[PDB]
Amino acid sequence: AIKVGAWGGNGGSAFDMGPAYRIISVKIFSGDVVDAVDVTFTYYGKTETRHFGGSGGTPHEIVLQEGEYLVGMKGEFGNYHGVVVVGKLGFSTNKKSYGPFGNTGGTPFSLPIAAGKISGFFGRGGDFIDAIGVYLEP
Amino acid sequence: NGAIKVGAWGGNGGSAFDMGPAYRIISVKIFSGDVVDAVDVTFTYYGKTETRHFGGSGGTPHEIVLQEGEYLVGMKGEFGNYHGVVVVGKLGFSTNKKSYGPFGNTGGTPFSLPIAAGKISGFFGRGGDFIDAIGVYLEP
Ligand SMILES: [Zn+2]
Repeated sequence: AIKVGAWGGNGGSAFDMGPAYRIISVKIFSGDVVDAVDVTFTYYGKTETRHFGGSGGTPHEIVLQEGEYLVGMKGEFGNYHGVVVVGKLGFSTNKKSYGPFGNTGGTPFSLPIAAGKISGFFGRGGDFIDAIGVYLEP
Repeated sequence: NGAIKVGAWGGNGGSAFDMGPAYRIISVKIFSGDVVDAVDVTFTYYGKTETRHFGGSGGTPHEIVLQEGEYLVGMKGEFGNYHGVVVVGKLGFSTNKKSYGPFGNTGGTPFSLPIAAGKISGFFGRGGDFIDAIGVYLEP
């Protein structure tokens, strides 16, 4: 299985949501900085939820359809009052293109998947979403 | 043909190239000056061992020799406007042993691909006078 990343800092303890059969929705909580993310997905028969990061920020739901896939991830990670975190996080599907969300510029990164799909998340979480990473599969 | 391709980072100018996946990247040669001109990639395809010639002519050659059991596990660089043309201006690779580059002297909007689990098995992207964009095939 393929993992790229993670982009960001080192704060907090790690997470590894593992590959899903299909991502159903990603909800991104952001303010100044990207606080957190919610991923709902099917998993070997079971509809399953995980939350990544801390509380608060305004949420924005990315809802994935039948044909709709996570095909790209762009964001900027910077240093926010003493802590290196995801300042802006954005996603794109084969149908639309979301965000990015968050108001703290920094060192950017883009991950455009020309062939394949994002199907997982592994990273590090704190009071804000410290660093995010992706499981890739075709 | 269950391929994972991520990229390409850079411009939109210039003709496309795609070396597919390989069985074994043998050696990569980056041609660079101010910018990244080019990349020569030698690899074993199926039976035979070709080398493909992507990018331009100029700059100095840079030869990343690979040992048996050394894999490309990371690519980073920057891309920017260089004489009215957006090309990759920096580029750097890192294997499970050593970490090569960066080559080229021009800076711009940066990119990074740290591979936590997996490896680089072939390039795609766009060429011309310099390399405008470079992409990459992934496999575990
Ligand atoms: Zn050549």
